[PDB]
Amino acid sequence: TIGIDKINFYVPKYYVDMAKLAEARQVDPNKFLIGIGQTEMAVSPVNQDIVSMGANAAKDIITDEDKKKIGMVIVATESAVDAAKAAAVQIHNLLGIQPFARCFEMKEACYAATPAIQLAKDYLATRPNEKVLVIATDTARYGLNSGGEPTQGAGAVAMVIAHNPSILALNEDAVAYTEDVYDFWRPTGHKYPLVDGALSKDAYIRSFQQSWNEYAKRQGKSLADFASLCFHVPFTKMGKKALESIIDNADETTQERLRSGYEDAVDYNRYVGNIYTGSLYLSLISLLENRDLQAGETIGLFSYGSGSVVEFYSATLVEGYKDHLDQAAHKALLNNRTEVSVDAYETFFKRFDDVEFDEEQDAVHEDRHIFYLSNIENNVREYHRPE
Amino acid sequence: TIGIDKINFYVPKYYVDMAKLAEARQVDPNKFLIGIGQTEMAVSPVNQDIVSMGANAAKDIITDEDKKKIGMVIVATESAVDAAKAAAVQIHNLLGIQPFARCFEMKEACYAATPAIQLAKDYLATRPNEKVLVIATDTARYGLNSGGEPTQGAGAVAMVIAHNPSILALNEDAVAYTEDVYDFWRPTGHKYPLVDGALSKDAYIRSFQQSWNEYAKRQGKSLADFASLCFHVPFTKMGKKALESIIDNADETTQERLRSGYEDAVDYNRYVGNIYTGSLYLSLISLLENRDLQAGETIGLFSYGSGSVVEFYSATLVEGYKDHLDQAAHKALLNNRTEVSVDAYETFFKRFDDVEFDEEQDAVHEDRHIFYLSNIENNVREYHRPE
Ligand SMILES: CC(=O)CC(=O)SCCNC(=O)CCNC(=O)[C@H](O)C(C)(C)COP(=O)(O)OP(=O)(O)OC[C@H]1O[C@@H](n2cnc3c(N)ncnc32)[C@@H](O)[C@@H]1OP(=O)(O)O
Ligand SMILES: CC(=O)CC(=O)SCCNC(=O)CCNC(=O)[C@H](O)C(C)(C)COP(=O)(O)OP(=O)(O)OC[C@H]1O[C@@H](n2cnc3c(N)ncnc32)[C@@H](O)[C@@H]1OP(=O)(O)O
Repeated sequence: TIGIDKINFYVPKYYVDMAKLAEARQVDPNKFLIGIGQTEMAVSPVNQDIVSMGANAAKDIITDEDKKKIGMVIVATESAVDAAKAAAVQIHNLLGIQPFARCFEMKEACYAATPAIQLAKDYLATRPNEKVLVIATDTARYGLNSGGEPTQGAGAVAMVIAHNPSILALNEDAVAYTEDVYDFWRPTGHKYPLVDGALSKDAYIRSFQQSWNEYAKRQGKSLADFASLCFHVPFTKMGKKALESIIDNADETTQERLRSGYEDAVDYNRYVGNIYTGSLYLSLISLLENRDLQAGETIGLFSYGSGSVVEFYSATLVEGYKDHLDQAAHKALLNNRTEVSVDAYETFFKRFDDVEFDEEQDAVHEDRHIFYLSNIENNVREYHRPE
Repeated sequence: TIGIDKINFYVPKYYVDMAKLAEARQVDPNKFLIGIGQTEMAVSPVNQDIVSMGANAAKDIITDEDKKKIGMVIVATESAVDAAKAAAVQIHNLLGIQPFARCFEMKEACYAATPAIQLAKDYLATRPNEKVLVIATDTARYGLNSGGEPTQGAGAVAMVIAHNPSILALNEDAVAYTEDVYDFWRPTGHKYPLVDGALSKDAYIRSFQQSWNEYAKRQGKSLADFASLCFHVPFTKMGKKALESIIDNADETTQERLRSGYEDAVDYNRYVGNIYTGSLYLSLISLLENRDLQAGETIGLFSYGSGSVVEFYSATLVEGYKDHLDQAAHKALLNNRTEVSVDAYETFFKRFDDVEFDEEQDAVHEDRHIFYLSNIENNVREYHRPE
């Protein structure tokens, strides 16, 4: 088997309170907390871009041996800082991975970390001693006072894909569905997505149902065959609308289990917000750490990207996987953040658009142990390495 | 076996004469004709964007059956029109390929068409009835009077990867080499590449040597094993400088053959200019079509992207490949263009930058048999389809 061997995330060290953002925006707090299903929104300091967050997610799981064995670094992003130079190259450099490796970005809105991991697995079929690093890294920034704003977030997920993986085998059953639609897109020149709010909800649910139905059909499986489903999470309620749309005809045991998995799966996302390519895979971590699935059980995964493309595949838990997740570490990482007011979040938002550094506001002296964007000079990003 | 089953390229219907550009820039024509090695530069009308060019390279080579069999559509480009929505979705739609297909872009300067086809190969290992469509599509635009100007070009190359390929079997010997360098890049916000002209000649050549050296070591091979070599062509001279840096330690015979190969390999490129992701594969078409390689012989391929990643793999010519190329159509395509003056080319240049339509300047009436960009409305690009 080949699958997810190691996996970790990172989010920036600040968040804003969703109840507070709501007061600021003239809406009932419960519209965000219950209606949208989000409790705290990640806030980007200028000193984290996609590369640092990316390196940060990666640095704890890659050992000196991985550096030697990794044959591709693949970055999944719709928040690119270059039109030509792949983020994969800088991250590859920051992590000191061996030179004989393909580095590149993949792009298809929030979908791309899926083709990255699936194709890492196909890559490794005939290269058994090698490994692949796939990083999802993104900043969902819709604009201040926008329709999208409540669902904003930022972070990254790192997966090391390998033979005989310690966490999840990726099964050979992925099926993909593409349908050209204008739910969401960001033409060059645009800081913020164009978004058709209602259409995107429809597009998502259609994409899921087309993918699921076809998957069920090719594999002869049904919902009863899954311990849990895991969904791309633009906001926790979205995955729920989509699940409820296909589970009406499942029996009661299956509904109780899949609904409940779902709750476990969106536990982290609630405190972070949408992270585009990483959202699914963040929800995967949340699931694995908050639920107690047994080795041998099967997870159904739904990956969506605006525009649109969706995919459903399954993955099977490996024995002892619990030993390869860091629940306490991911809880420390969310709890240890610092709340900022709505005014402070807005300052941050405006600084981030223009990349206006301020070492005192980003409080960079705190970041001695992480990678961070320290400066731009002659149009080249400079990074601080972990001390 | 798995490799390139079908391949075709498209360039826009206008070129400018390189001797005439030289006079407008006040250098001796021969600095472009021999020094850089380029004779005609492609001129992009507004009506030809990366999606229409892409669809044009592909439309002549996919049958109704292909449409049912294609399981992924991958676009390699550093000239993307959207930060989120992949051009692959748009092309998938124009060409009416069946909906159960992964569509996504890959990005790494001029390199991305290589990982696109190599991962398509790996994708197909266990899927004997599927095909993959890979489209390289780019506009190399450095700016009026920039150092890069003479090496501008625009086009696309399209490749159907499949089992039992008609043309080339892709070997199991690729090795890539990543080195983080600032030779060429384009931060978001820049319409033109930031380039360090001299560094990039060095980084190119260094990348080729590293990759070539590692390949030889791993595969126990030398240049004498190769019927011909084929390189990423940013200008015909660059590939000749990279080649000459490694064949000095080779018997007169390997030297004569490889240098001659090179020359067939760059015939077409001479009349188009740089096409980033498509340059190596354009050059591949020109080699298969101008030279008389025998079934069974072996081509050694070098692929390069700024920033930088490079790669060396091999490919073997299939019995009957000649019955599967379109030499006359490709000669026709090049010969059927209309020369524009330098003023005209500059007008086309500024029009492209701003996407200013003009049906008469682009002579769209002429384009009844091809895809072209007819309009942008509510931020959505509209396409004319082949009548
Ligand atoms: C970007 C992507 O990643 C794209 C995708 O995945 S596609 C699917 C996801 N779409 C997106 O995230 C696109 C961007 N998002 C948006 O446009 C918006 O932020 C949004 C559509 C998610 C929110 O829209 P909105 O107009 O602020 O809220 P609205 O759609 O009115 O409803 C939100 C919820 O509030 C709830 N409700 C309203 N007031 C409430 C209150 N006071 N208490 C409790 N619930 C309340 C519900 O009415 C509603 O949920 P239901 O569907 O269960 O009725
Ligand atoms: C974008 C990418 O795809 C990046 C890469 O692949 S790395 C590959 C190279 N980089 C690029 O293609 C992009 C950048 N392009 C450029 O910077 C430039 O257009 C360029 C470096 C190609 C040429 O710039 P330039 O100032 O015209 O360079 P220049 O010094 O004139 O070199 C051109 C040649 O003119 C020749 N020479 C000068 N006058 C001549 C004349 N009258 N007759 C014949 N030869 C002449 C040669 O001297 C010189 O090359 P040699 O090394 O063969 O002598």
